[PDB]
Amino acid sequence: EAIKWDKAPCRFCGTGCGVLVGTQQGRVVACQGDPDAPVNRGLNCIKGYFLPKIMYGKDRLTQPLLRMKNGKYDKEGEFTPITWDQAFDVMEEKFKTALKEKGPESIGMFGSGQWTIWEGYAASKLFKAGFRSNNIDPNARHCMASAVVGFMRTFGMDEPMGCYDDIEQADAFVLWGANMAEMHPILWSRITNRRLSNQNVTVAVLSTYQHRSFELADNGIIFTPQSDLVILNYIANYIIQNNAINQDFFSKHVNLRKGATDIGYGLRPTHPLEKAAKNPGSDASEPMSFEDYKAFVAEYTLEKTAEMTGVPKDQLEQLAQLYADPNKKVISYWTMGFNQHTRGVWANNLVYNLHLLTGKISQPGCGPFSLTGQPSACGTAREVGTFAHRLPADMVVTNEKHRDICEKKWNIPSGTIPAKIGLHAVAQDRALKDGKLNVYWTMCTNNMQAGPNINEERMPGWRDPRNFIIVSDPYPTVSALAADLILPTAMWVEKEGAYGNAERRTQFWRQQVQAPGEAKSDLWQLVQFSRRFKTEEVWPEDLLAKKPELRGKTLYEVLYATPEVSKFPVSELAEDQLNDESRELGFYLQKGLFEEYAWFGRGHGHDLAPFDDYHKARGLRWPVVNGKETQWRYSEGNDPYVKAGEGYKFYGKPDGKAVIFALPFEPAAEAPDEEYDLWLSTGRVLEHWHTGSMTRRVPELHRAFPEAVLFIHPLDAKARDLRRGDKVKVVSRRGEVISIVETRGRNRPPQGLVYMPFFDAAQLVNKLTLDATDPLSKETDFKKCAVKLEK
Ligand SMILES: Nc1nc2c(c(=O)[nH]1)N[C@H]1C(S)=C(S)[C@@H](COP(=O)(O)OP(=O)(O)OC[C@H]3O[C@@H](n4cnc5c(=O)[nH]c(N)nc54)[C@H](O)[C@@H]3O)O[C@H]1N2
Ligand SMILES: Nc1nc2c(c(=O)[nH]1)N[C@H]1C(S)=C(S)[C@@H](COP(=O)(O)OP(=O)(O)OC[C@H]3O[C@@H](n4cnc5c(=O)[nH]c(N)nc54)[C@H](O)[C@@H]3O)O[C@H]1N2
Ligand code: SF4
Ligand SMILES: [Mo+6]
Repeated sequence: EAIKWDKAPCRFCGTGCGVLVGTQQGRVVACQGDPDAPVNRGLNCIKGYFLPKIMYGKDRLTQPLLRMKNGKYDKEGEFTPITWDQAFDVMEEKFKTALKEKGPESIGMFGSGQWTIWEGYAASKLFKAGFRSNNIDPNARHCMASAVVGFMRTFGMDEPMGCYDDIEQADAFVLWGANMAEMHPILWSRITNRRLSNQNVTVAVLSTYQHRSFELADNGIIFTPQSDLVILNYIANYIIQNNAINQDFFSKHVNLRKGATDIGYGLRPTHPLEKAAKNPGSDASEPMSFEDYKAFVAEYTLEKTAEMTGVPKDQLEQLAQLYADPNKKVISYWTMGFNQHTRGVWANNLVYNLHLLTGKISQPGCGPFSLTGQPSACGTAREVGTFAHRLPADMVVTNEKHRDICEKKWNIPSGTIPAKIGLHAVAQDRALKDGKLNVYWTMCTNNMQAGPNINEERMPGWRDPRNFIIVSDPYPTVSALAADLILPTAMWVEKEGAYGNAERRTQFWRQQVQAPGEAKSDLWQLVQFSRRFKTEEVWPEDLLAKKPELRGKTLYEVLYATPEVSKFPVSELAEDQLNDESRELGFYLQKGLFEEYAWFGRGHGHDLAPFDDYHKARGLRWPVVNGKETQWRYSEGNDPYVKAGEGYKFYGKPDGKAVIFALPFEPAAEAPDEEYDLWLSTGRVLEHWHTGSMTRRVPELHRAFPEAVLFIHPLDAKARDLRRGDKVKVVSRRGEVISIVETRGRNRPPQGLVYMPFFDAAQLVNKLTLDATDPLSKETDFKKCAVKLEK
């Protein structure tokens, strides 16, 4: 009857604040900053604050709903309650018919950086090892794919080599389009402490519009969309021009390559920009001489930079001067500005160069730090490998040796994991539209609302009668309402969980409460489904002839209830500890999966701690080796994978050196023209998360920001007969929405640029956006398209 408090990471942004959750009488009634979490040390943003309301939204789903018409499934039918048994019958039949008629390629899953590590792992096994389809792709394809491809190109291993502790040791902070004041508030406040308490510290904030992070900027810069590539190249030039190359670091630790150019925009091949492409979608590169490079960036003159970006010459020099100064510990930060960008991989590589020329990396207070938006985009989506090309621990389906390790460990026949790359996020949109993808299960995502260009591909595809759409969600979203089967899902602290944040910190949480009705977690869903299939129904005969001891076995027995996954008995759980899945299946399912999964990366640079260690700690940052977590990767002393006297080893590349890539500016896919005269950028707002399905179900979050507005410059409204408060129609070549004029909000765009958040389900901004992606990462450029306003 006293409140019970236990740790969990925050359900929201990638900062990964530690939280103490208070339960009483089967409800979460209180939630506070965990004092002893090193991330936030008790601090909290308004979203973390309202965590106890997110589960008690008004219309939680409690029951599977199928579209039905006199007693049977119908695409045009009315959502009607059916049992779990019946929901799996229909799913069983749908998957089994697709496998029969077009095979594994006609079946797909759309997963999430909001999945629990084990949910991600289970899903991958189901799809890759069970059904033999790589058509599993996440959330995170809209988000971190560009930073990930960037890491792989520059370092050969994923994820940052610094940590949040760099904040209170930095001399200078450069945010490359990150609105950290709103999207990483706990980081911001820590930066704010650093800045405000120390006069020799500088803060540069570059953005496409003025926002709340400008408040703390010594060097506040507004540039033109895409022009960051110019600035990035310019600073590199400046460093050379000013003899600021750290020679010693440069000599032992860097290679130079030139990247392939004129790569298109990851649109349908029929599209003008694809036909016009020279090297469409190529990530190819060749070794490059130093003077080749020096000539390359010499094109990027202070004068040209100023023109191409609209930013004052002296401000560009103040900025490049921070990188060049040999005594300035610098942190570089970026988020979707760099990542949701048609040359975002290039962006990523381009910013690394800056750090790599100057030797500013893998040291306390000093490093390039790719921020992550989602709570477990890193720990789940990226580390487990819930992508179409992926296997655990940075491994690729494309590599026969990688396939071998996984097939051997999982104890499935040789050759069962498929070698062909599956369909990425936007490609799944395109395949659905085409009737090529006929069975499609979405989990822990709101893609009808979050994915780009709704009208053109996704809505017609989802609604196509050749297709069967399944969504698992705690709430009836835009996505759920567009589906054919809705599966009611356990959320956050209604299950045992694990999330991995932006600084490689893995954080566990015990189950504290129980889901309403018959809501089950994604882990239950996936694992109970696996029992509906026999090996002979998913694997070809001559795969079975390699291990005939698996004939007549279900994907359940084969992927989840193996002696290995089930080593761990329920007696290991505390007597009064909730764990619906494990208590049902009679073994500690989360740990067995975790311990089989951790195996891949242990001893290969990705080391996860013993399962049970995370249940004690307020998280651990990997590699965790002999009890000891890693704060800085790739530097001697800090990382146990660097030998004595090496100084720096980037052991992700065969030869241990990081790679600088010379890459040009290329223009955004769609810029303003005569008709569509304004830039449109999109993103978030402090008080809302993503599509708002959770935060809008919080009375007071809704009351702080009830509707999406359109942030517009006074004179752009003036010139259009639009006044603050006016109803306004925003129109692109792809669709339209009706919003409200805001000339005096927190975001003040320069003239010519309009900005709009996507949380509001009545104002679907992704009816406007262009599904052009970085052709290398396949990440959609949500930040940049052309638009017009009518009254
Ligand atoms: N309150 C809140 N916080 C969140 C979330 C949320 O929903 N709500 N979601 C989380 C997730 S998953 C994500 S991915 C993040 C996103 O976090 P951010 O990327 O920080 O925020 P957004 O609102 O998505 O991005 C708008 C920013 O894009 C920049 N931008 C636009 N065009 C360009 C360009 O050409 N170049 C560059 N360099 N920058 C550009 C603008 O400067 C602006 O700063 O937020 C995370 N945290
Ligand atoms: N225009 C535009 N579009 C964008 C972006 C942008 O800046 N501009 N940002 C992109 C980025 S960075 C991201 S990360 C994506 C995010 O896009 P999404 O991840 O699709 O959006 P969310 O609202 O996070 O979706 C999470 C869903 O899961 C439900 N849910 C909560 N807990 C659980 C659970 O345990 N299980 C299940 N099954 N469901 C659960 C919530 O109700 C919610 O419907 O959006 C991308 N789309
Ligand atoms: S900063 Fe992020 S992790 Fe911390 S409380 Fe806010 S939303 Fe949650
Ligand atoms: Mo994101």
